[PDB]
Amino acid sequence: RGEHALIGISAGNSYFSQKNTVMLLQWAGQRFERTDVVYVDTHIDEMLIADGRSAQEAERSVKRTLKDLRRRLRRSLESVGDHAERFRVRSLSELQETPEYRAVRERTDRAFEEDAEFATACEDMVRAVVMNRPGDGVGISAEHLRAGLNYVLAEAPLFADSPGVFSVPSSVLCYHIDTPITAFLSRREGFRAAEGQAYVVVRPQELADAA
Repeated sequence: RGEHALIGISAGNSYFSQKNTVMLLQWAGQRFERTDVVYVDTHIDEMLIADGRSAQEAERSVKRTLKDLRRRLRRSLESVGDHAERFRVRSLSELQETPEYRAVRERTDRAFEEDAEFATACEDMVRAVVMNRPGDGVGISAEHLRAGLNYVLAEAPLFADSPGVFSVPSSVLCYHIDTPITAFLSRREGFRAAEGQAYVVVRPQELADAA
């Protein structure tokens, strides 16, 4: 009955096992006319470099991480299967090529420079991304924050304006608790995401509860 859902899958987010992916896909497949699945493949290497890996190590790591993500996502779509084409699944890097994304990104970039609330909110999200990053790093530096900012600004068109990114009248961003987007969503209040933009918390036991 709903118009559009977005399921964003970060290489970090350990919620996205095959089991959890399948249930979420099924849940969305039942509730939404269209669903985009976007896996975030961009800017990860910069964070590994912040942590102190060489460029070559970081590109090797990212490649591997993304291979694992894609294989698992392919397995998840198989497990739903006989209408997997019901989902449009793209990398963020592919999405970034589209005019739809670019037009929105113009707007979010500008908002970040020009709107104090939005910038603080993004920055809070940056800290959540950093503080929750893969691997054995503990300390933050200016380089982590820069990496995180690049990462978060790339995502921002999707969390600010999915209607415009995906060309739909309304879009529900599905998120899990304790993820970096929840740091953006909690930041102090009169700013508004695009009309039609919504954010729906998905709790695995409520999924299983409904299915």
